[PDB]
Amino acid sequence: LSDLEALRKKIEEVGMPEAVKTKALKELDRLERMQQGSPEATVARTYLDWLTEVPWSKADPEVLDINHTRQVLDEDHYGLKDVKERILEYLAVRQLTQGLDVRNKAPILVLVGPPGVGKTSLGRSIARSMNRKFHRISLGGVRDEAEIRGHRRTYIGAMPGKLIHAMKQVGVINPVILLDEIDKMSSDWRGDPASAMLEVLDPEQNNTFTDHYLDVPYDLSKVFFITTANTLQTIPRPLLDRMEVIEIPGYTNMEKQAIARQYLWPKQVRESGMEGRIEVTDAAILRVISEYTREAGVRGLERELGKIARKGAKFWLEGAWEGLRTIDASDIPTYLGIPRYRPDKAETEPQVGTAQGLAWTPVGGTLLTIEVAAVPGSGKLSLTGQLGEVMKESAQAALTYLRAHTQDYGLPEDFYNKVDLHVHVPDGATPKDGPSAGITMATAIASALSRRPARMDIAMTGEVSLRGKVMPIGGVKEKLLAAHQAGIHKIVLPKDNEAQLEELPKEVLEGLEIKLVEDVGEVLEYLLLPEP
Amino acid sequence: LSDLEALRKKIEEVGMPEAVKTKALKELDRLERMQQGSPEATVARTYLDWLTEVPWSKADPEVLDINHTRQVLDEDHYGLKDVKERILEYLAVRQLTQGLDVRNKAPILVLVGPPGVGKTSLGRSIARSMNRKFHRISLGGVRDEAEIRGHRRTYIGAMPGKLIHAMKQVGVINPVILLDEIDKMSSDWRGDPASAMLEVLDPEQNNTFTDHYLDVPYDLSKVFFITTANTLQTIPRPLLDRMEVIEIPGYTNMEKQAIARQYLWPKQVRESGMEGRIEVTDAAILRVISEYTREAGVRGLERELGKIARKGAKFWLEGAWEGLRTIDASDIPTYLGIPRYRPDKAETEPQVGTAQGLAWTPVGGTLLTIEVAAVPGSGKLSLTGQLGEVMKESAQAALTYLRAHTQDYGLPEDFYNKVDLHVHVPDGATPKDGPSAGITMATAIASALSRRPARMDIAMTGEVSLRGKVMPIGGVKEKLLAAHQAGIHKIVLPKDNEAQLEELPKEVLEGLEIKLVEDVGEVLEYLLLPEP
Ligand SMILES: Nc1ncnc2c1ncn2[C@@H]1O[C@H](COP(=O)(O)OP(=O)(O)O)[C@@H](O)[C@H]1O
Repeated sequence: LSDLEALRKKIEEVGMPEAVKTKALKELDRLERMQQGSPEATVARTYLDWLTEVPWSKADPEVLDINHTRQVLDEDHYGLKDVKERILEYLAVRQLTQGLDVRNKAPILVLVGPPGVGKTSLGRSIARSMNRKFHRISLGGVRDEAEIRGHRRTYIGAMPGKLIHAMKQVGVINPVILLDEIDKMSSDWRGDPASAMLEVLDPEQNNTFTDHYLDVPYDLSKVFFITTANTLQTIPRPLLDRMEVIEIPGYTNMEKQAIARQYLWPKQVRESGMEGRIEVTDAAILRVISEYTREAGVRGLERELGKIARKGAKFWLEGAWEGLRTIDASDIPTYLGIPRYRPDKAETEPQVGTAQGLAWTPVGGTLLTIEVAAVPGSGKLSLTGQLGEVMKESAQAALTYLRAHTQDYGLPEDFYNKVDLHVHVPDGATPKDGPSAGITMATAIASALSRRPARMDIAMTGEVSLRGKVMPIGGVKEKLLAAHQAGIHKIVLPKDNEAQLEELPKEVLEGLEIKLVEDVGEVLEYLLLPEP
Repeated sequence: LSDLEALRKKIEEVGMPEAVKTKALKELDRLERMQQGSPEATVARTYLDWLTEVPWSKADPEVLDINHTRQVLDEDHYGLKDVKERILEYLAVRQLTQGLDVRNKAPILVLVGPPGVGKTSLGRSIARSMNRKFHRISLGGVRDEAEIRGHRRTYIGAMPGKLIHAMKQVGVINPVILLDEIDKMSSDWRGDPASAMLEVLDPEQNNTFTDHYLDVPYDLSKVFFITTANTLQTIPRPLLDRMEVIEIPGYTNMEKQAIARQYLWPKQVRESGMEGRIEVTDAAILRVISEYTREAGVRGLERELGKIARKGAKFWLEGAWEGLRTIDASDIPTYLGIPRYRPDKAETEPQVGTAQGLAWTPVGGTLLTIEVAAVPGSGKLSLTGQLGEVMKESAQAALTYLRAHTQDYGLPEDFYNKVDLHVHVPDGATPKDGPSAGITMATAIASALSRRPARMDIAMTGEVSLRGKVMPIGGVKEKLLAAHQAGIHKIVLPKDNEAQLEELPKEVLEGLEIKLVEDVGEVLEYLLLPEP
């Protein structure tokens, strides 16, 4: 058949390394036989063709100016203005490398947070600065060690791997390969998939990687590696090491507006066809964020502005009555549709014994509207919502703290023998480890016992102390972003976290009011309209 | 067939016993047809890889010296002088035996200690001592009995256990193999992999060690073993015999400075790419240690010093401003984050109703900030923290002591019928079982009932009696080190442990000022000094 001759002519001209030349000889030996009566060799032909187009002795060196590299990364989907410094930190590390040559010998980089952020655009900016050919292969669709490796040409089911797929359509021997959804691979075949992942991620062992489908070494040392994380608590332990975690949660109103004005909306109208006949203002984006998408990231905003751009394209195609289409938070029902959420979510007829608190999930922050039913009984505790045991410990701690004050809060003679508690949480299984809303449901119980109207729009995070203290907590930036996105402008935090606030985005501080407390007494006094 | 030729020679020059030569020749016939002719060809090739690439009859020169190893322990590490002596004991015992004498009933080392306290480093120092190759193999994350061994050698697609590949890595029969994290071995399969590790970790049976993948009982008699274990409680009893425990608790603050100055700081400086143009004062080292790390050892220190090196890569890369830049304690947050830990615990401003306990949690030493409350009720004790009932017993013992000693603490003569005690313990459970914090709870309850603040700068440990007589407690060194790593240098100890003040090195008693007590009266005299 002409296939053998074509493959021989494709192999015999490309300059190839000796071991890979011998592997090409092996594959050419396989394809000696018929390629039409047995399709088990056609996939070998596809693998060879992907291997033929692998670049060799041709690479794009990075720009040696770290300052110019930062200048190029300044267009990485706007980043966060506080996460880019660690990226360019690793880049500067890559400017005084070990042995004065291109090699990692260290954790490379990672993006942790909600999937809606611009994970791919930042890697594209990295490639643009470094001049290498960007490419990505998603590992979320890979659940077995058979799509980064293969299945040797001796039985049916030898589909090509994703590694050579990235190696195929690339012009540089050292590309940047992005691996999204790294926290969903389980054990299905050939043991733990993370073992091969850590074998690849090694800067010295990647060159010594022999797949299930390959029998010779393959050059991967200089190839830059990059991954993306969604939930840090699900990634396998052999993947938590040799990995510099860069916390990149969602964006504020101002960050999202800048992304839309610089990266999102022009690209969306690129995807929708024509340009110069639509316009999106800051007020429209703010209203959409505050009324249509409360999640974290811009992918939902990507879809929304894509819908708006497609609509405007249809309006222009059906008749150009206006030079450009503008949205000013008044004609948005035609552009997008009926609103789904409620602006100012705290404006839900504030009841007597309910409080609101932050609970930053890795997919997006939420407000915990925990209600406490202080029915007059003889002392009971009904804890619903599937809440963790630490949440119950925090609840009992709040109970005894409220016990510590008899008549200060206008409480009755007793409630341990007179009040039955039925505490409900919108989702008790809080992904945030430890007590995330202990002070919140403490305030809820106090309101249910004092029986006075409570303040809304103040979302909280932290825990209580039996003598009236609050301890500092980690991940305050993510919860502050959750409050900013969820229409919350007042946040109560412990004093001890304030020293950590000098490394936060200025837009978060501008958009939020922070009133610090040291004791549960203050946070209880400032959340009920009357002190008693 | 070139592959068949290569496999045939690989059989030839490698010297296996004729019992294995029989298997080699019995697998020779399985390669009488090409790869696609039968999948048995691929599994035969894989088995030949697992057999004739694993070394046979090859041994590195064993070193049999015993003060040279003292130098090596001093060359690489700053010096333990407690663990080092016991390693000398084991090595000397191995030296006087292990010739032609079948006396190998000796236990295999287990280096029980928190993560990053000098175990793998100690392992590689030991390996260099006898000129043996080191291959860490982390067993953490293994729950399958057949992950240690192989599987059926009847189909292609399966790999042997960790041992076969791990010793395939080395080219000699006798490398040091540091088994790791043996405590997290769970049984999520048929039986417990504890026996699958006992068959290899005992010299009398692993000399004929058998795995599923291989059909020959391999000889592991000559292979040194050494096992890391963050926990001793969860080590299986079948794997607890023939075990000698070499405790390695955490380091000390001045030892931390010394290890940073001697090896850690130069290590990370050459790691980043810097070669002697950065100066770091000891004050900056201590600031890093006591403000940015609370883990026992150097792992956190390794990360922080890597951060220092990378920010130095910043501030020397863009120009050689200075020949030797000096970092004091003032500019350490210019290179790092905000100080996330306090300098010293003396600034705690003693709180009314809390006591500072001591324990050795197998992830690293830590305080037990046990807190309690005094609500006016009818008299009832409530444990909170999901600890054992033994802590409730200790609390009741302390309550009885106060009842018998009410004249000494100003309480009303009858409080057992008026106060309800909520003993909130922060952690879920403590490893150092029993009333290992009995005097801590005595202090906490005494402070709560009397409303007298307790000094939150003195870390303590010791049991109590129902009449009140503190008792000896095991692991006094553990409690002292846990107190030291909390920035605490004043410790209350039971006077019956006065014998446990000389066996400890002077490398631990630097700033710790032990104030021994024999009765609860003295330990409550040290703390409940203020009376507002
Ligand atoms: N004397 C020492 N004390 C503490 N750490 C040391 C010492 N010497 C070297 N180290 C470093 O500590 C690191 C941690 O190793 P080790 O604690 O032995 O293993 P693990 O981190 O698994 O407990 C090693 O990489 C080593 O470079």
